[PDB]
Amino acid sequence: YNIADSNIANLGTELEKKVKLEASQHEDAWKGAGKQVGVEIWRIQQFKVVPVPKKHHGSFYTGDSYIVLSTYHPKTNPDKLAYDVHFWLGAFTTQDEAGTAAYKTVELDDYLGGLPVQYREVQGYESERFLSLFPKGGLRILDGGVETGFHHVE
Amino acid sequence: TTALVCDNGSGLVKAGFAGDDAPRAVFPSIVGRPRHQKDSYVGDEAQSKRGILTLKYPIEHGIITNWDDMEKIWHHTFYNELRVAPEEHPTLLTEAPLNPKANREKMTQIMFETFNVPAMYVAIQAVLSLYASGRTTGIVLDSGDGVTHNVPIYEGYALPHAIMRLDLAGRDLTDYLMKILTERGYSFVTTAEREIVRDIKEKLCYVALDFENEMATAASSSSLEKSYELPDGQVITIGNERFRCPETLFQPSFIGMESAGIHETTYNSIMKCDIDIRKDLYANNVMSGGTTMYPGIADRMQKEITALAPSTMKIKIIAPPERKYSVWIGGSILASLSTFQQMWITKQEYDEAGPSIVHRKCF
Ligand SMILES: Nc1ncnc2c1ncn2[C@@H]1O[C@H](COP(=O)(O)OP(=O)(O)O)[C@@H](O)[C@H]1O
Ligand SMILES: [Ca+2]
Ligand SMILES: [Ca+2]
Ligand SMILES: [Mg+2]
Repeated sequence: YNIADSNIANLGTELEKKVKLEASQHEDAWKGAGKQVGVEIWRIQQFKVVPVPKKHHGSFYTGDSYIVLSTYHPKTNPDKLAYDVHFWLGAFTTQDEAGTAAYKTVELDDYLGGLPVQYREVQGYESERFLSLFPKGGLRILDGGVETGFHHVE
Repeated sequence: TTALVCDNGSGLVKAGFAGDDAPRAVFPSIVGRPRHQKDSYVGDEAQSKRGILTLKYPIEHGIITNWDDMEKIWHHTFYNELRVAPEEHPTLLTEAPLNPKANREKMTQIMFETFNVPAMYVAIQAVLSLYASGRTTGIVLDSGDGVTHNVPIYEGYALPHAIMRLDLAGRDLTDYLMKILTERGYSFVTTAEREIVRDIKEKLCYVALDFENEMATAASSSSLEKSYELPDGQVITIGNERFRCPETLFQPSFIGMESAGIHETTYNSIMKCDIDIRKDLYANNVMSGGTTMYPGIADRMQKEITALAPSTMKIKIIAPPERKYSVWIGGSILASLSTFQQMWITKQEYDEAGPSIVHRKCF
């Protein structure tokens, strides 16, 4: 059409990035994230981003959705940090959980200045990078999961 | 505080509450007035009384063209359907991409100045559908009653240079079915008859995998024919109209448009994106909206995109069963997130900035 006359005239702009960066400041889960090399994991629980304790990292409920931030030193500089952000979608996760995990992955990306590379990891379709995150035998799928945040309209 | 999510389709209002898994109110986006020239009726009641009314849609091709009647639609949604006080509810609205800027400016003005909402946001429909599918990267084909749009999205950001739009969707297909049914000697002309034909289309139409083969099948025997009982009790029969009607999506020249069909436009949108992301778009074509509900459409899209794309390209069409509601559902999810709501326009911000603020907050 004529993009400039339209409701998408400001897509792709610095302004769009600025507004979304500000929104990402209002999620407590990101405070302190990505500050050292390692893996940080959160689970979506009724729309909220909830930390997974380190002792459970690598075990994932098949009924749930998760965000996994892998912080590492890039080849270009052994003293600075780069990021892969994976969102893991269990085979039985509900639509609210997967949609929140996707949205909040983008938000964590925003919070980290756009630097993370995003990976969608459906159970049974996990990328080679995702498989490499956990020590031998470390990736374990657990039965069940937390209840959906949706109210079911009858 | 519960947000309201209202997806104002060209054809149907889908409205309800953030955090619900489906819209609680779904009804025709129509105002009816006496066909012989309270004094008006809205929604389901207009439909129920269409024997005596002329029906008008305030939204045409995704754009509000009758603001007074659109206000009646919104008033009906809040007060008669959902039975809420709009001044108590932050409200999420939706729009097709590539609409003129003034459309959302006036949406914003009416929501704050007439309905006194405490906060609001206007989202692009295809973006909501992608999140409803659990993705941050993919290309959405959204087709309702007014607009067919293609939006490629990478890592959560829509790529504006590659967005496509066709003002050809369900209402044009209904009108075409009305036209071609005259070949059988049927006469569907009035606004009430348009609604009958819309129902015929929804119940009996399908997309042929190979259009020319299907035309030959239809002439060889009656195997593809179906019957349909009109509201007056007359039973009609339709044959190749079942698949000629939606063929128009692939061949817009059926209605005299020179446009590329929906397969070619999807391909063209992908081809406007950086080469290194195209494989991810081809593997993540997500369909949303009622006009994507024809039986056979996903298989036809798969076939046509395969013929256009490089011979080794992995192509996948994702066609969620609830895709008549995917936009609404994505809105329900995002409006349940406090950080998404942090971006919404507040009443105070509107009072100080006016309608222009919508372009600085809603992306
Ligand atoms: N099963 C179906 N087959 C074909 N078209 C359909 C079907 N169901 C709904 N539609 C069409 O989809 C449109 C309504 O879908 P919807 O996504 O709510 O549109 P909008 O958002 O524009 O109101 C109408 O044109 C309707 O006739
Ligand atoms: Ca769950
Ligand atoms: Ca990024
Ligand atoms: Mg729609």
